[PDB]
Parts: sequence; C-alpha cells; structure tokens
Amino acid sequence: ATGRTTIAIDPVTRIEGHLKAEVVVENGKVVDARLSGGMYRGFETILRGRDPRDASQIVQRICGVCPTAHSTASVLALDEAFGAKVPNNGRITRNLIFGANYLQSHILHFYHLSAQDFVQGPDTAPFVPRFPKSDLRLSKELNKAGVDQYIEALEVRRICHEMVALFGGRMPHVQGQVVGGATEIPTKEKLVEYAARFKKVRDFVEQKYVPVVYTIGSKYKDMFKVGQGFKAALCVGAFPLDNSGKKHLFMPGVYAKGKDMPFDPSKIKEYVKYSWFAEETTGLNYKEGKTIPAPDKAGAYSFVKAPRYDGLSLEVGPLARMWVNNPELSPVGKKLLKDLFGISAKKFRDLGEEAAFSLMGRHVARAEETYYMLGAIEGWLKEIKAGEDTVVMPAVPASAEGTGFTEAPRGSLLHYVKVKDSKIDNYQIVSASLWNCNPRDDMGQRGAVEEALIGIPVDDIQNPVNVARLIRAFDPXLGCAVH
Amino acid sequence: GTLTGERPPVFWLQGQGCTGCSVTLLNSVHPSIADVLLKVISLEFHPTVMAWEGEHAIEHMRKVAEKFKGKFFLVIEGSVPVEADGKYCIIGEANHHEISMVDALKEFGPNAAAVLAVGTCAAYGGIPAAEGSETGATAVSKFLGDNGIKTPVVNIPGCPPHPDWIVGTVVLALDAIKKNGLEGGLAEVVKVLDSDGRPTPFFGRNIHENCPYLDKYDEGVMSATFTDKVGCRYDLGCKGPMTMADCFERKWNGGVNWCVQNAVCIGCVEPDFPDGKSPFYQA
Ligand code: SF4
Ligand code: SF4
Ligand code: FCO
Ligand SMILES: [Cl-]
Ligand SMILES: [Fe+2]
Ligand code: NI
Ligand SMILES: [S]
Repeated sequence: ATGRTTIAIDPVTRIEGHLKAEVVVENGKVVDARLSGGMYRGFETILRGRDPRDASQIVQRICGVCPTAHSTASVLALDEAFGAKVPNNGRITRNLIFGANYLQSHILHFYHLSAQDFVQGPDTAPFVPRFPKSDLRLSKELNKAGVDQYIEALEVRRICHEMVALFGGRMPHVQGQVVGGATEIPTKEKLVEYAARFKKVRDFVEQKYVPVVYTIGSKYKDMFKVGQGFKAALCVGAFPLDNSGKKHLFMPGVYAKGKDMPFDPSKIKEYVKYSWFAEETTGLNYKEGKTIPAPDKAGAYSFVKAPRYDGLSLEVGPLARMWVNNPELSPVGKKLLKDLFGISAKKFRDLGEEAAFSLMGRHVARAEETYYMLGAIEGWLKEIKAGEDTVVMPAVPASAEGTGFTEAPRGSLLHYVKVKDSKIDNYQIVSASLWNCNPRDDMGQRGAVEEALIGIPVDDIQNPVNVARLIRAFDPXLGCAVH
Repeated sequence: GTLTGERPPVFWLQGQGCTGCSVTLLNSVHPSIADVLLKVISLEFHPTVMAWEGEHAIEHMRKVAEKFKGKFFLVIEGSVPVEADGKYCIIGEANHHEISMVDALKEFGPNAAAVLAVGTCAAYGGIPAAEGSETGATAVSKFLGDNGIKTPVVNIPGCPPHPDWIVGTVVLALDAIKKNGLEGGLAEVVKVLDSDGRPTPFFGRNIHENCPYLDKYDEGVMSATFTDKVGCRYDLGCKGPMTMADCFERKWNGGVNWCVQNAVCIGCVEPDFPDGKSPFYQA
C-alpha cells in the first residue's frame, strides 16, 4: 500500500562512536541498508616502529568502553611473539581484570544505551526531546522500574570499574596487563575488596537486570520476530581456564546455514571495495593485512573493512557465543520464559534459531551471558592464590610474530603483531563491531547488521524507531570497528 | 543542586575520541553522574547517551544553540582531523548534508561561552596525532586559533582524565561565573590555568615530587619486576618525574589504585603524550 522512503540516521545515538545508517523502506519494511563508520584514526599505522611492549597501552585507546579486551588481545599476541610464559596466577588475575569489565559493559549497554528504546526517562535532557511516537509500551509501574534501575545501574557499573581497577590500576585504560602477565599480585585484602563489590554486582544482575530484560521483552514479543539477518555467528574463544591454551570459558566455533563448523582463522579475509582503503589492499588475511586509507575512493561508504569467514558474513557478540556454546539458561531465565512466554527451555538453543537471532533475542543473550560470567568470576576468586607471582619479565625479540584471540563484550577480537629489528613492523586488528557493523564485501554481500535490518518494520516513517532499535541490539562501538 | 535549579546547557561533541572521556565521567563518585546530569548541567546533546537520534538530535542542538547563543558550554572529546577536507570524522547529517568535526567546531565554537577540551586528544592531539598517523589530527585550541575563533578554551587532559578533573573544572567555572558573571568568571578561570591550559588545582603539582616511592628513587632502589612494589618504578619506565597531575593523592576509581602503585605512570596528561613518553617500559 505504500511505496519507497529512504531514511538516513546520522548520528545513530546510544551506541559508541560514529555511525550513519541509511535504509530503504518499501511498504512498511526495510528492504535495503547501508552502514557507514564515519571516523578513522589509523592505529595500525600509528603502532608501526614502536617498542612492541607499548602496544598494550596504545591499543586500549581504540575504545574506552572495551579497553580491557584490546589490552587482553594485545598482551596475548605479545606473549606469543616474545615467548613469554604467563604464570598461572597471572592468567587468573587477567581473567579477574577483564571479567569485571564484561559486567560493566553489558550493564552499561542494556541500561544506559538500550533501555531508552523501551523506557521514557525523566522530563529533562538528555532524556527529551525524542520521537513524538516512540512506541514506549510499559505500564507506569514498569516504566518507573526501568528508570529506577537505570539510575541504580549508574552506581553498579561504576562499582564494576572499581573491580577492574583493583588489579588493573585504573579504568578506562588499565595499566595492569603487560606481556608476561599481570603487574600486581593480588593480596588477601584486595581480594576481600573485589569480592565485596562483586556481591553487590551479582545481586543487581540476578534481582534486577536479568528479570527486567525478560519482563520488558514480554511486552515487546514482536521484537523476537525480526532482525534475523544471516543467522550466522562466530566465536574465536576466550578466557583461558588452564595453561594449555586449549580450554576456554567460551569455546570457538562458527555457525552458518543451520550448521556448526570449526573455526580456522586462516579463512578470515578483509575486503575493501566499499571501504575507504586502497583497492590493492582488498582480500587480505590479517597476517598480511594492510591499512592504506583512501577517503575519496568512489563507491565506498565506510571506514570499516569488510571481514568475511570463508566468504561468509557472520555476526559476533553474546548471542554468537551463547548460541555456539549452548550453556544452560539461568534459573531466572528458565522461570520467566515459562511464566511470561509459555516457553519450556533448559539450554540457550531451546529458544530456537529464529527467536535467538532476533532484535530482542540479542538483548536476552547479553543478560544471560552476564549471569553466566558471574559463575566464571566466582570460580576465579576460588582459584586465585593471594601473594603468588603474576608476571615474568621477557626480553624484547628482534624478529617474531604472534596472534592474540579473545572475545570482547561485543564479540570476537584478534590482534596480530610482527616484530622486525625489535620494533613493530605490522600490527593488524580484527575487532567485534568490525564483524557486525561492516559494509558490503567485494561481491556485494552485506555486513551482519546491514542484513539484520532487512525486514525491520517501519509502519510510521515519521517515527522510524525500529531501525536504530535493531542496531542497538548489537551493541555497536565504531571506535573498535574502524580503529 | 536541585532538580529545579539553574543548569546551563552543555553540548558534548566527539571527534577522534574513544569514548573513554565520557566513560571516565560516568565514574564520578562525589557528585555522582546522576546528580551531575539532573542537578548541575543540562546535557542537551551527547551522542552516546541522549534519547533522540540523527538529524533530529542535530536540529535539537541547533535550536538550543540559537536560544543560548554565547552561553552554552561546548565539550570536545577527541581530536579534530583536518586532512581530506574533514572526511576522517563525520559527526552527523542534516538536510542531506554531512557535518564533519571541522564543520561542527566552526559552527558551534564561535557561539559557546567556553570550550572544554576534555582528554589529551582534544587538548593536545594525543594518540590520533602521534607518529604514524595521517589524518591531520589537531588539538582544539590550535584548530580554533587557526580559524580565527577566539572563544576561551580550558584543557582538561588525561587519557582518560580523572572524573574529578572534569567535574571539578565545571564546578570551578560555574562558581566563578556565579560570583562575577560570564566574562568576569571566565577571566578568573583563565587566571588559574598553567601554560598548557590546565587548571592548577588538579595539574599544579608534580607526581614524582609527591610520590610515596621517592625515597627509593633517591636511594637508587629500583624494582626489576612489576610485581615488586617496594622499589621505585623508574627503571620499569615510570614517567612520574615529567608529569603534572594529582593522581598520587586522589588515586583512581574510588581510591582503589593508581598507575604508579599498580605498574608505571605513562604521563598521560602531558602535551607530548604518547610519543614523548615512549617507550613506556624503559626510562
Ligand atoms: S620514578 Fe615513578 S615510582 Fe619512582 S619515585 Fe618517581 S613517580 Fe615514584
Ligand atoms: S598516574 Fe600518570 S598515567 Fe596514571 S592517570 Fe596519573 S598522569 Fe595518567
Ligand atoms: N566489546 C568491544 Fe570493542 C568492540 N566492538 C572490541 O573488540
Ligand atoms: Cl572489555
Ligand atoms: Fe583492522
Ligand atoms: Ni569497543
Ligand atoms: S566497545
């Protein structure tokens, strides 16, 4: 009954960094999309020529929301390149530093970035003005719970950063992770301080956050029926659970076209036809990666490269990790799925592919993962040994290479470093929001979020709220995506 | 403050930033960020946290800017890249026209009461301007000066700054303005800035000269591994001797740690950060 309207949103707000989204709407649904990351810094060229140890500080400034992820990938790459053997206690200390920021980041994302998609805030900036028809469906009581929890979450996320800083030095931008381990041995006194804060975070996650996501979701059941995209996911593994390098809290895997497959990093290639980089650099694996900006190149529309896995366009993040790993659902989630949705479920995949790979499914996965991380942190607090050394001091090699793989809160992250003459010769980063928020590849295949926008409803072109609601479900940070 | 009190309008523009300067502000303890937003300032535009989006958000800022011409505070997070006609940082689109960071600072800069350059990137160029970069990343004060824009600038550096430096500089300026009016108040703020534009309450003291490990430094007792917390950190790369900040006293994240106790100072508040403070892990 209606024809085409083309809608551009720049800036997309309540994400990190600079994003423009342009969608084509026909007859009340998105039928095409383009995502543009509009800010570039060029960390991969800034890093060249430096002492390799400097990387684990420089890279964190890619992104002040997820700096511990970049710190982790960098020190793992440097560990491999230097032949540094991280002491067991340092491995655990790193997990305590990084794990605390998963809690911070997911809480920040749901409450301070996403919740205004569903909750009306107080009648003052930055909560007004907004779309006249914002599709805010909650009762007065449940809306007030959302506001009260937004306000409480400001304190809880701050406490999470105190947890990071206890062994990490400060946050944003930790000092405490270096090649060879962690710079500060946990003391019994500071482990008491970490645990006391962790208890408050646990209580908020269990009693407020996980319940509110399912409860708000139960008022937006239509949002489990849209945003599927390719239904294809990547996990590269994260949080080593022993010193073998073989066992991780999140195990690696790929899922696409209804099938689980192994992860082989040699199958990653970064395309640039639709990205502002020199054409000769298209199609490179990260071990041979090149970063040559071309901001005037015709046809390109983003500073995000287009990563593909054996030609596939994949998404990353909590949904990806929880789908690939299929853990048990939280006790809260099981109960509320039954009570509010009529769903009997034990493990994450019991949601089914369609509901999991959806706008609201991504919010649910992130809340479930936050609960899952509580158990991991509790385990590390039992495993850590107060007073036991956490670092070795390795000499800088003249010639070496290394790759660090981990999972940032928003999805898979790797850093690759090549050292020559004791300096950085190349440094290549393939980050989480790169996998999600990238443009088309050289064959014209859309990025994960571009594809997940297809089918999104826009029944009111003057209040097209579901376009950015879909984008926010992926928790984008364009600083990470572009670097 | 109160929910019903006077709260001046603030626009927060991100150039080549990492959002760490916003995140550090969210960590403010006293006052909390909720109190800052609801009782101290009116944060009218901020892309990370505001309700509206896209052209509508830009137009809202423009409407407030016209109503409060000469009176709003402009926070800049990140550097301003000038190469390629501004194309390395596009911040919005309105009227089918892209808005670069260059464009935005030329538009709003002349009409702000003051520009607060938050973080080392905005204050001095920082990592985006460091060796190996190619975007023409420029500090706020230099960009404004090059374009004939005379609006006062206050630098609040750090990578990131401590929340107390950001909130405290706002409190200092608003107090001066309450006592003296806008022009008289900003004149009182300028009087307490150092030669790098930093407020001396926070940046007027050297880390090393106030460091708890200074006796170890003077004795030549140097830690050989990061986890030795008895010795001085100089041989491990500490830049405390060249760094002007009060971290030794207020510390970080609710007082739970700071860079020198945990590892080393990297001189993150200094105009030559990072290149003049690198390599980080040797003297
Ligand atoms: S070099 Fe660093 S650790 Fe040593 S006394 Fe100076 S500021 Fe303190
Ligand atoms: S101790 Fe040094 S590196 Fe740490 S915040 Fe202070 S000035 Fe920056
Ligand atoms: N989380 C996070 Fe940052 C992103 N995207 C990385 O990697
Ligand atoms: Cl992180
Ligand atoms: Fe990259
Ligand atoms: Ni990030
Ligand atoms: S992020």
